[PDB]
Amino acid sequence: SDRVAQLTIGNSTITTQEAANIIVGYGEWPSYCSDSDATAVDKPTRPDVSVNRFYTLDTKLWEKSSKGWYWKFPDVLTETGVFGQNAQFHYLYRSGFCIHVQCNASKFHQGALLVAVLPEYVIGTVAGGTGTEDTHPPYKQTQPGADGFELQHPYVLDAGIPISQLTVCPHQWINLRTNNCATIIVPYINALPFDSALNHCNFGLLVVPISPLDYDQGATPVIPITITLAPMCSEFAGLRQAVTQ
Amino acid sequence: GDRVADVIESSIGDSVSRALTHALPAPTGQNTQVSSHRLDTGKVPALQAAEIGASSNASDESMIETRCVLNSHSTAETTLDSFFSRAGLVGEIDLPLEGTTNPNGYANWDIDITGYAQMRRKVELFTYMRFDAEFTFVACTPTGEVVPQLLQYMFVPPGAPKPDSRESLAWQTATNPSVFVKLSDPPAQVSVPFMSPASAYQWFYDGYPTFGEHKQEKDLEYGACPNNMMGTFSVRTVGTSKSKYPLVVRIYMRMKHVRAWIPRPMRNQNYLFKANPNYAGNSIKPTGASRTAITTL
Amino acid sequence: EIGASSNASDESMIETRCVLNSHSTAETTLDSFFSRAGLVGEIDLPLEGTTNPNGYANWDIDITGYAQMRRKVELFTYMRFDAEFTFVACTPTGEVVPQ
Amino acid sequence: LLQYMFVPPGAPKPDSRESLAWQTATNPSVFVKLSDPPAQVSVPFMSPA
Amino acid sequence: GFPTELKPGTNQFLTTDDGVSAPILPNFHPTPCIHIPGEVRNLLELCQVETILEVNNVPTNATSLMERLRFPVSAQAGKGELCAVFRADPGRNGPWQSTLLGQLCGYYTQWSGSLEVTFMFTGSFMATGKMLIAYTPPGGPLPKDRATAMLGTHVIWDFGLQSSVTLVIPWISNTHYRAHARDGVFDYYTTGLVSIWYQTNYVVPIGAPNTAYIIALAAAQKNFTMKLCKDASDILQTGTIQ
Amino acid sequence: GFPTELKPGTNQFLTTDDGVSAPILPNFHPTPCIHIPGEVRNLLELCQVETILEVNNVPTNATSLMERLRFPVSAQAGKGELCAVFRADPGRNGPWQSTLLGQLCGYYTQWSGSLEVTFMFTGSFMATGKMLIAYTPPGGPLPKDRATAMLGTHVIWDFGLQSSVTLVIPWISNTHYRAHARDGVFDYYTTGLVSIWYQTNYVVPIGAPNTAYIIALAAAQKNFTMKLCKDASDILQTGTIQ
Amino acid sequence: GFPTELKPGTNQFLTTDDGVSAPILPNFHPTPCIHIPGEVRNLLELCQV
Amino acid sequence: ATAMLGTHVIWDFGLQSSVTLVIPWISNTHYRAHARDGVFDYYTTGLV
Amino acid sequence: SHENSNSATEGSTINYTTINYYKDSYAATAGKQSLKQDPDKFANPVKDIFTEMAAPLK
Amino acid sequence: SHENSNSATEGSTINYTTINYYKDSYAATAGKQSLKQDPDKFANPVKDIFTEMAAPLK
Ligand SMILES: CCO/N=C/c1ccc(OCC[C@@H](C)CCN2CCN(c3ccnc(C(N)=O)c3)C2=O)cc1
Repeated sequence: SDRVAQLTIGNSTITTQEAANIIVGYGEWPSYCSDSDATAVDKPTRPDVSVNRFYTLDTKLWEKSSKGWYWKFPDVLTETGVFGQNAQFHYLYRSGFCIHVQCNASKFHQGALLVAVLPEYVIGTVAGGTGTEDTHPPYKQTQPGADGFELQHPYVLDAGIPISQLTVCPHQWINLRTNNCATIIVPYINALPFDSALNHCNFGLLVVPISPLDYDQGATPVIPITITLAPMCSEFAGLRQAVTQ
Repeated sequence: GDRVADVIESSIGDSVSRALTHALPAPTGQNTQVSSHRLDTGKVPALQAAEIGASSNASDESMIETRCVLNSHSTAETTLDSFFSRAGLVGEIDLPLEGTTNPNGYANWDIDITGYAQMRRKVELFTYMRFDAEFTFVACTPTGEVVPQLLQYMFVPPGAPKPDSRESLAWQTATNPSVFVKLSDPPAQVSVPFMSPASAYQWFYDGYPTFGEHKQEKDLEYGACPNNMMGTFSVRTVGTSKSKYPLVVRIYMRMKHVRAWIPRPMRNQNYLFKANPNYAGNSIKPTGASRTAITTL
Repeated sequence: EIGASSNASDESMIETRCVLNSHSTAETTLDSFFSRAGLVGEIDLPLEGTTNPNGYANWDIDITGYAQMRRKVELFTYMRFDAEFTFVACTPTGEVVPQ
Repeated sequence: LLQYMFVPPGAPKPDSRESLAWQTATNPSVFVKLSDPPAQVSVPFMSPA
Repeated sequence: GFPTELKPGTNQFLTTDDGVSAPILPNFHPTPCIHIPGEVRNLLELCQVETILEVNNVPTNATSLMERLRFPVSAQAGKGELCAVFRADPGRNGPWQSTLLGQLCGYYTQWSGSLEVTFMFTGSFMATGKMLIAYTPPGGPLPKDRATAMLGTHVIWDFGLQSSVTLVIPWISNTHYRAHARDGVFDYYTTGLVSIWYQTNYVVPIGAPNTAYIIALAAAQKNFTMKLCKDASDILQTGTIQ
Repeated sequence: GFPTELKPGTNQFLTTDDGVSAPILPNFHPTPCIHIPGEVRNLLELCQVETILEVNNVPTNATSLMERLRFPVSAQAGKGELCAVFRADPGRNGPWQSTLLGQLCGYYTQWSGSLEVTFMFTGSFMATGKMLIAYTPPGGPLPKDRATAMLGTHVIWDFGLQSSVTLVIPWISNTHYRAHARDGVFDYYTTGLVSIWYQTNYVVPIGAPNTAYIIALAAAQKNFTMKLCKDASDILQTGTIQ
Repeated sequence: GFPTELKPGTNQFLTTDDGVSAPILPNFHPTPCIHIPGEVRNLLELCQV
Repeated sequence: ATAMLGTHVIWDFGLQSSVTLVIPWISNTHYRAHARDGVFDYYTTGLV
Repeated sequence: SHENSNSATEGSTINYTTINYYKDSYAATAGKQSLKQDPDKFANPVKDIFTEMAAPLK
Repeated sequence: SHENSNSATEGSTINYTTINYYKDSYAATAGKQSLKQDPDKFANPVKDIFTEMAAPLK
């Protein structure tokens, strides 16, 4: 009655019989931009069902040695379905997100994944190792797309900050002996009412194993982690030709 | 007009962001109520499910037998203004006589407070901040001596001409705000408003400032947010002839009327550069101290 | 040709939304624009020179010797105003002497 | 010009004239000249007792 | 005396400080103010007056400066050819510098508002034509063809008794205010591009010039405001003014 | 003029002085503030959010740092063996340094309040067990055995559907506030010790791992407050930041 | 500014002067005062013992 | 990734042994005749 | 305050809110000006005003 | 005082008690802030809140 759940939006429905409730980032549901917060004057377009639906974008394999991965929003969807097209044809974009991370195993497997959302997740480099070289991360690392990217130094989140304090952000855990999914609802987070879906990534989704995956020889060794997400209250403005970046 | 049902009953356009939580006044630490032994089935405060993502709701009252304690300890000193409204160093400007830096009697400093660790680490606890600020300017020679010298500080906002010499025409300062003061006078001090084009300044921007191909040679612009670039602070000795004294200007900032959003993990690796969170990859250190065994102090 | 500016507005050229604009117009008042002290005169009193080596000087009150201030006031033909004048003195190196 | 700084228990004590602790971002500091009148401030009752 | 204590700031001269200063002429009374036409109250009043936009800012020799005030149109081959282009950025180097709006804009760090450019056709009464004027919001590169420009905000202009048409450059920004845009990171604040294409063609009968000119007038809409006073980028003086 | 008299303090610059200073931009109006989620009002709001406590703060090589975030439990021999121990002192060098509470705690000289540590068992569903978690108030040396630990404040944890259990470290102090404790006379302010023992044993059937991990999350109770602002013990910078 | 005129005494530090001085710890709140026996209010109380 | 763009259900094995996929009536015509290879594929319902 | 009315703006169509310590009003601060505007005086000084919808020349 | 409303906190969910001598509010002191707190926004942002006595997962 808190373990079972159904998430229906658009022409897609998700089910889970081993949930752990739902998290609503910073305690507030997504919403459309009010006429007093807005600034751009053109009438926005709100596609609704064609873009506010669940998209399953990627599957990673959880291994005994995995370090963790991250994805950037809205980067992950800029080239998928109708949402992508609208993000490409419009200068302005804004929306919320419902993130559903899936990972099931057996009552004999163990391990725990920390699933968290970190706004304005700026990536840092190791500065040439000695820290005397001012290097910068490449586009494929700041905006990895749907395939995401693997963390090199999870302890410091590849940005000189302690992952041990990541729980100060909207998060959930996937502890195999307890639940097989994590659901986080995120409102639009920015210092502006609208912004570019291409140049700016509002937040990053981190999925990091804190307690290593383990099991005995003979049990299914392939344990996938699938990422499904849905935009909420998508709004677009500033129409012109399509642009990919 | 609207006639088909799905349109009439849609929530498309709801601008009211529903909030699950609300603030309550809390001027003092919560009190402790009396409690006694409880030997029940069904009731189990001690057991939690951290997976949910929420913190434990268990309290002293339900874990041990407590007494009543009227707690009048204030919560005042942990407000944002209490924490930040304390002047700290955010900039140094040298005006040497014989040097390799600013030997021409003037200097331009890009307003950027991320050059000093103490102040930087405090503001980076939050992602977005909006505030006014009080700026204090302390001048003296490199020995701390006070000399009879007149200086001119001028705030050059983006787009205004940056002085290129001690006699530059821009010092006419007909529109930009300038302060003329003596090293003998007390430190100059002024109030600065919230000047960003955005609703708040942001210590982190996971994006690029422009469109196009973001090739290797432009990656230095990743994370650069013009909304945070308030301009230049220019200083000069007032005269057509070189100063007789070497000078140093220390800049202190005191935030006030502060609002902050989105807390984040606190820096645990030394800082290296102003513009980014780069860290020395070969010196990744634990967040804190360590010990020999988990079973020994 | 009439000599008037276009009366066309956003509302009638594209489909617009409602925007409650609370951006102030305060900083563009005449006082906001002009009530900022600027340089309008320099007077030299050198010891050995060709100009005012006698320890005194007469300056004809005329603020048109400096471009920044001049260009701003010349945007208008007629102006009426009071003024605050500030006098900054020092040696040519910017030194302060007991004089 | 001098700098007085109050370093409460647990705050880093400056170990030199150029110590980083002089950034005084949180501790209270007073900058004053020997030429100025004596510096003067009010201190509250700070004991845990 | 009354116990006081000097605080930092003491003795400083802040050029924008709005204080009180002793009056030099006690009991002085100014000449009464008679009525004078054209009093202005706010610089925004002037930003709404259209001035000539130098779209054709290419000729530089003294004898050809006047040609900057107008650009040409003429009979084409019906391939939806391009007529002209320019950035909409008002406080940026380029065409807008010829306008009073662009100049006043230079005394402020940030601006916000919709813009409008009115094009007046000065060809002969017998000349007809249809042009497509488009506004491409940020992120859209200069349109390669008319079909691409047409995807943005645009107006289709038909020559006739009404000599002019107005293109509105609606305020479409991410931030509430834009700082002056320039090459580099500050291109973040660019307004976009304006392109003019032939919708049909410039047509004329026997006896009338095959080339005519268009004059562009620009100004700001009533939702336009500016903030954070600053000195203009120019200082019109080389040496001392004698 | 009005008779005044300067008093001591005159001309000094006190960094925590809350005064008035002349505004540099007269009549300036800031960009309106739109709604932004997650506004914080008091640092105490953050002290109540649990973060990972590095009980296992022993590995130091880069490749093994993540192991500090969790400690192990495994099948024993039923002699009520010891699992782990750590000081409860929140503002002291050790495990608490990994937590946001410990870090924020570093900006205040004194604190007061109850603490709570929640332990989450990440073993497999088939693993069972019962642990004794104890809190020994000041004066009690590290318990030599379980029988000694059991004499203090403790919780007996039973693994089951509820993956976690919360140990409350109730505020038991002589003084109303404690300063940060460290070796020496300031140990006067120590909070005490926390020890974890096997109440029964970690049991598992054929087919499931014989070793599993526990993750510890710590935060403060609602009676927790802090006073007397001070700079943190660390300054994250070696040379000048360029 | 407001017309003032410094009078003799200016800048002096009188040890028995009862004045106001800037507080170093804004918004600081002292540890509450519990009851303690034997509070004295006036030295004359002791002269009678 | 391509299938996911249409109407779908994500099924999680558990105590409830079954899950229901609804094939909602999405047609151009009010009625469909029986579909078969050829022009009558006009009436096809789709794929699962 | 009972001072002299010797300010440059005495009798203006816009009232000000100022501070002063002297008997001569011009010694006062700049204060705040009234936010009134009249763009038409410059942008639309036509005798017979024409609507937006209609054609200016008919 | 009749000044401008140009403070960073103008229109905040917490009222302040400040001092100022200038026409621009941001020149004012920091003052005292309102002692309101909302820990749940971060510590307990769950959709369906669960009691202390009951078992979080049922
Ligand atoms: C006589 C004239 O006297 N004039 C004085 C005067 C003094 C100070 C003034 O301006 C104060 C603006 C300050 C508060 C903004 C500091 N901020 C906000 C965001 N940000 C930032 C964010 C992310 N990254 C970086 C980065 N550098 O990588 C940097 C900042 O540094 C203006 C004028």
